[PDB]
Amino acid sequence: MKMVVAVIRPEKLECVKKALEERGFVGMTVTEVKGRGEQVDLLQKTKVEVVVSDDAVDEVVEAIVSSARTGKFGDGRIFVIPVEKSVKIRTGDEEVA
Amino acid sequence: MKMVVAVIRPEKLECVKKALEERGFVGMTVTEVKGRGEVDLLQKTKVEVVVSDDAVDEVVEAIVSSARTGKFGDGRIFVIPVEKSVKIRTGDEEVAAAH
Amino acid sequence: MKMVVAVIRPEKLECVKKALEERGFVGMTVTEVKGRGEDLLQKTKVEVVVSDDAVDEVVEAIVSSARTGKFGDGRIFVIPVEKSVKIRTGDEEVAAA
Ligand SMILES: Nc1ncnc2c1ncn2[C@@H]1O[C@H](COP(=O)(O)OP(=O)(O)OP(=O)(O)O)[C@@H](O)[C@H]1O
Ligand SMILES: Nc1ncnc2c1ncn2[C@@H]1O[C@H](COP(=O)(O)OP(=O)(O)OP(=O)(O)O)[C@@H](O)[C@H]1O
Ligand SMILES: Nc1ncnc2c1ncn2[C@@H]1O[C@H](COP(=O)(O)OP(=O)(O)OP(=O)(O)O)[C@@H](O)[C@H]1O
Repeated sequence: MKMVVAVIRPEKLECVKKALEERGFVGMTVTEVKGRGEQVDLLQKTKVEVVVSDDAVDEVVEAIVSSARTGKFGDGRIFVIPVEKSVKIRTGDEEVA
Repeated sequence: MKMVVAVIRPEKLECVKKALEERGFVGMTVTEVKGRGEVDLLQKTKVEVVVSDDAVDEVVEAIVSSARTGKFGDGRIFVIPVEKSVKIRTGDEEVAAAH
Repeated sequence: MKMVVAVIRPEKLECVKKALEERGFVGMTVTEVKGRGEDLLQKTKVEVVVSDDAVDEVVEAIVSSARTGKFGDGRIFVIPVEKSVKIRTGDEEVAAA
């Protein structure tokens, strides 16, 4: 399992949500953040976290890249982090790699 | 070490906080988030606790029991590896086994 | 690649920002959080994704600029990052082998 962490322009949230939903990726956690790159320096950004299985990573990344890009500086970054265990609170069932 | 990341109902924060504290897990970082899985995005609470490998199951069980309602939307817990843990005050760094 | 996650006192943000910028680490994501250690108080989360060899330099920069010597100075967590993608170009940064 992997956690796909994307930091995008706030106005692109709806595009990213739809591009994900269309491909069958309905689960997500969204956080309001601030940041800067090689560009008051800290500007408003949006963080989208999606936990998926290993094989779905490239599809999720391609969905975010296509829906979040503008071609201008400040489009954002996607970070892929390993997830060793995923637990459903309701049932107590644990998904392990 | 591992980072236990739990996304819970905002009203369950006090239960989770109290449950973790009882078991000796006092250190935690809390973030106000939004999410979906099944208005669109709904208000949720993210609780992050960095613990040693052997304490993971106990931390997960503490969160599961205190955050549960039996209804859909109870939340998820994600376990992430932590390679280095640094205490700012002393500069002391905690590193995982082997090498 | 690694993600350096620092949880600091909110008043130390400008120090940390400057200390990282001086060393060439301009890219960062900041989140307003709450927490406790050894009663949930306002804290600042700073995330910086860097290459493996730059980790120690980044950690030392944060430690020196964020410390006060008093309890509540915070923690730095180092998390592995398998892939880093630039949304604008679609270019992927991975560790060779
Ligand atoms: N190394 C990094 N670590 C953590 N967050 C980062 C990093 N680099 C960028 N970010 C985050 O992604 C957001 C967008 O950064 P972005 O790199 O796209 O800006 P940039 O200066 O215009 O460069 P470019 O589009 O050419 O890569 C930042 O505001 C910040 O929140
Ligand atoms: N795959 C995922 N990646 C990231 N965050 C997720 C994912 N799945 C769920 N979440 C987060 O967890 C919260 C709860 O998700 P969900 O709607 O599936 O309810 P649940 O309690 O996890 O599961 P269930 O519907 O089976 O009871 C969401 O609002 C979202 O913040
Ligand atoms: N184990 C942990 N897991 C997650 N976040 C933590 C953890 N420990 C501390 N934090 C975060 O770092 C912040 C600062 O904690 P800190 O450790 O500096 O306080 P303290 O424990 O009272 O003092 P000290 O570490 O010097 O004994 C907390 O408010 C919380 O947001």
